[PDB]
Amino acid sequence: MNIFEMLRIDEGLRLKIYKDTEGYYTIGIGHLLTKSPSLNAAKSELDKAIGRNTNGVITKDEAEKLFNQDVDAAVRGILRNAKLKPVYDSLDAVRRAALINMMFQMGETGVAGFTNSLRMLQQKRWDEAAVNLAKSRWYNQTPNRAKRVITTFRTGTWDAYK
Ligand SMILES: [Cl-]
Ligand SMILES: [Cl-]
Repeated sequence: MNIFEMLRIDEGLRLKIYKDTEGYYTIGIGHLLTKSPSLNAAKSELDKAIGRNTNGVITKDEAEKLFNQDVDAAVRGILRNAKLKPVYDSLDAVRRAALINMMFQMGETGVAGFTNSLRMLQQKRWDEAAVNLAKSRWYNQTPNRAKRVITTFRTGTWDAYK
């Protein structure tokens, strides 16, 4: 197991524009297009991303390509952040993947608000962090996924993905 397989499981794969759990236009493997309620705006963003007139539909290869870029950007987003980097650096390889998944799902900003849980993760207080992470809109809104990530932080293994 790895980051890619992990998120592929969490986000699925769709080749046609769709609305995510928050109702935003997305495509591929959790690739957010826009927070705009406009579909045309979504189509436009999609075409811009792909480099062609897609008409709201892409190929598997294209999805994969967005996905690789998005994973890469997430990691970089972490590394570029002064508050995130240190956390990320203190962790083992499995736990890091947990951190990248949250980052992918929620962006720098969302991740930002877990300051307290982050401190705990940094101190290696596993069970406490798991408890703190659970006290969040994030857990209340996407419980099954949240549970998978949380277990991952808690145990340092991939058991929730097996
Ligand atoms: Cl893009
Ligand atoms: Cl969920």
